[PDB]
Formats: sequence, C-alpha cells, structure tokens
Amino acid sequence: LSKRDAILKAAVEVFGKKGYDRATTDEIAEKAGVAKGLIFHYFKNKEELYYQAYMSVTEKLQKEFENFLMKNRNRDIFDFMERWIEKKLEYSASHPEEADFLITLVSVDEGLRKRILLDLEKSQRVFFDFVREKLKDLDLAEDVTEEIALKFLMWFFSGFEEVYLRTYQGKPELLKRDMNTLVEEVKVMLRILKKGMTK
Amino acid sequence: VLSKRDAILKAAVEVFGKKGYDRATTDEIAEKAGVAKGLIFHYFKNKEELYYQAYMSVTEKLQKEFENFLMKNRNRDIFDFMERWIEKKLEYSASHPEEADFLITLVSVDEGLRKRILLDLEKSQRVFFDFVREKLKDLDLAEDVTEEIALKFLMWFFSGFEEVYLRTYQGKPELLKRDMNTLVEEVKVMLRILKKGMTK
Repeated sequence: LSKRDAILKAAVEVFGKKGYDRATTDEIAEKAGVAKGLIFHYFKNKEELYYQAYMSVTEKLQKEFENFLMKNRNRDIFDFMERWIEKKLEYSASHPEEADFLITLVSVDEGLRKRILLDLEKSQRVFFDFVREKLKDLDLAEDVTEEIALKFLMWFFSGFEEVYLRTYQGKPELLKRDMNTLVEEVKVMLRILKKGMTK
Repeated sequence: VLSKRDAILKAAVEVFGKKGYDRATTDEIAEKAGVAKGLIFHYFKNKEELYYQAYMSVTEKLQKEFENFLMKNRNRDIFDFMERWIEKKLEYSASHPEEADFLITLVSVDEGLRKRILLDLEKSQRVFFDFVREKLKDLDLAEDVTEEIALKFLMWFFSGFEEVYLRTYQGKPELLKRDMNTLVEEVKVMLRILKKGMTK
C-alpha cells in the first residue's frame, strides 16, 4: 500500500466515522501513518482529498460490477438484477467503512456534491445501458413500453435504496441477520415485476 | 368567505411557498390575508408556530380527501382503488401549486419543527397502508408472494415513485402539467403490472 492509497484508505475511515466537517486532515494523516504535509502534497485540499477517496471507492464498486457483469451478462435481466443486488448487499455488510463513507455525500459542500453526483452517473452508465438493452429483449406485455419498464425499475430501486439507508446504515450486524430475508424478498419482488411486465 | 384565522393560514401557505421560511414575513402574510399584523401573533405564537399550523391545515386537507375516497371507492379491487387514488393525488398536486411549493419548504426549516412535522406525516397515511394491508388478505397471491412481501413491495415502490416525482417536478408546475398525460398513463400500466405479477 503506497502512501497515497493509505491516505485514501484513512480518509474513507475518518470521513465515514466523523462526517465531512468534523474530520480533519491531521486525523487522516495519523491514521495513515504519514506526515501531515503529504496530504496536501497528494491532494490540494480537504475537498479534493474527499473527492478522490470518493472516486477511489466508486472505482472499486465499478470493478466489482465489471467482474459481475462479465460473469453474469447472459442471464435474464431480472435474474441478473437479483444477483447483483445480493452482491451489492453482501459487499456493504463486509465493507462497513466504505458504506459509512459513501453516505456522507449528503453532508457535503454544494459544489463538491454536484461534482461527485455527475461522476456517479458516469460510473454507472454501463449498468443502465445494459439494463435498457436487456429490457429490449423481453416480450413486454400490452402497454408496457421500454420507457415504462425502466421508470418502474428505477422507482423501485430508489425506494429500496431509501429503506436500506433508513434501516441498515451503520448497522452491519443487523444487515447480516436480515440478509436471508432481504435477498428472498428481493428475489420475489423481481419475479413479480417479471411476471407482470412480460407476456 | 374564510374566517380571519383561516384566511391567515391560506396566506401563509402562499407566502411561505413563494419566499421560503426565512424570507417570508408576517407583514406579507397579514397583507395577503387582509388583516392587521397583530392578529397573526394573536392567533399563532410566532412564525414557527404559524408554519406548523399552516402545514397541518394542508395535510388535514389532503387527509380528508383520502378518507372520503376510502369510503366512496372502498371495496374496489385494491389495485384499482390504488390506481384511482394515485390519479386523484396527481390531479390535486397539479391544481394546487401554491400548496406544493409550500410543502417543499419543509427541508429548509428548523430541525425541531421539521421532526415535529415529520411525526405527524408518519401518522398521516397509516390509514392508507392499514387498508392496503387488510385488502391483501382478500387476494389470491402468487406462489412465494407472502402478504408481508406484498406490502413491503408496494411501500418501497410508492416511496421511490414519490421521491423521483419530488426531484423531477419540485419548482416546475410547467413540467408537471406538460407531463401529466404520460404520468397518468404510466400509473395505469404500472398498477396492471402489479396486479398481474402479484396475484395468481
């Protein structure tokens, strides 16, 4: 682990534990075992240190997804999304530091938040292209257009995300306990969407 | 012809929605209401209690609407019921943009006030989901669809819908009205999807 990656790892930890405003770069330096000045050497400032840590974790989740897609790209779209969500949930239960960090975007400077949100869209494009490509392969039911199927899926995914955050954020042991229940619920809900959207 | 107290709540809804909590003044509101400024504080301790009461009067409006719906369109099939409810909710939201603007300000408000108001909004649609919960017991659910899974699914889907709706149309009644047709059609189709996917 280079000093730059140890700094980024330390920043993920400290930012997630203290939030963006209470976290100091001193704390991050010590946690990384590096000299305070090196943070400013590798990152212009606290904003940019936060940005690049955000990018770095977003990068790991992209590789996670590229691996999974490659392995699972031939599955039915609903089977694919079910397995992906189960992978996502398992990642978060084993990566509580990264999960706590990701949620601090909320608390951040307006411009930083904007810059990061636009980068989040770019990082996920391949997922959303794949999804809408695969929705074009379904024999959709009467009056279900691809745009409708996709809106539905997004409304649903957003709702689920909200409940995940409301219920499991900062509670990795609770997510582990509930993991079988969540994965089963999700399998069934996507089966519902499958049965109702297709003929 | 509104009482002064209610004329004041109405004006408050208008002024707060237009200017936001911080820039809105009781002077603006008293002028919008047609009353003396002293009458506002006579009826409402201050601006925060005025915002609270204005917020309650709107949510009581909305909830009255649901409770009439519930007993008129009561024992319809639940998916038809829900489809129709969501259509009413949309038509109202389009015709009451001052209320929409107003509701939206809750983000920018003092935390105590915002929690206080959130508790009351939790209550506010228990009626809806208690009814849905009971109506699902009537249904012949598809294999593996438990009633618990059924209800969680409807909750998660409506929350997500709501969230994306707010993000899209917040401060855009022009986009909303332009989009209405498409949105209504989407709702009909999506609830047909739910009925077919959820029942045997």
